[PDB]
Amino acid sequence: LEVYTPKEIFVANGTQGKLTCKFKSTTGGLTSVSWSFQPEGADTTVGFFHYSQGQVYLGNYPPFKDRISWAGDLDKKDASINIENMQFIHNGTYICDVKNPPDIVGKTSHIRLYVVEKE
Repeated sequence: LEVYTPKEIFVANGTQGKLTCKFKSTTGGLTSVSWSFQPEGADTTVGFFHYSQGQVYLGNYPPFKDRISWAGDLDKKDASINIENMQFIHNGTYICDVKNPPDIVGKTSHIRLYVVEKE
């Protein structure tokens, strides 16, 4: 198992952010995806999205309410999510955690997401 995300993305504020994740494995069924957020300048992280067995599970982080959608396809080894109407409160590091049985405990990749003035 190997997990890729871009190192950085820049998103114009008010537009949709695409958090790309691609992985390699020998998929679907037991495989799961979690995404977490570390707000810039905090040392804590919020888990806010989880996907297994065709079902989306959403954490309660008010900045992400009504913004998070699954954009992946496990068969295509894509674990991406979209984030609507991105604003400066969404600046920080996004962390994708992919578990594929069998792997010992899974793998993670980080995106530093910079929201940028659309003006």
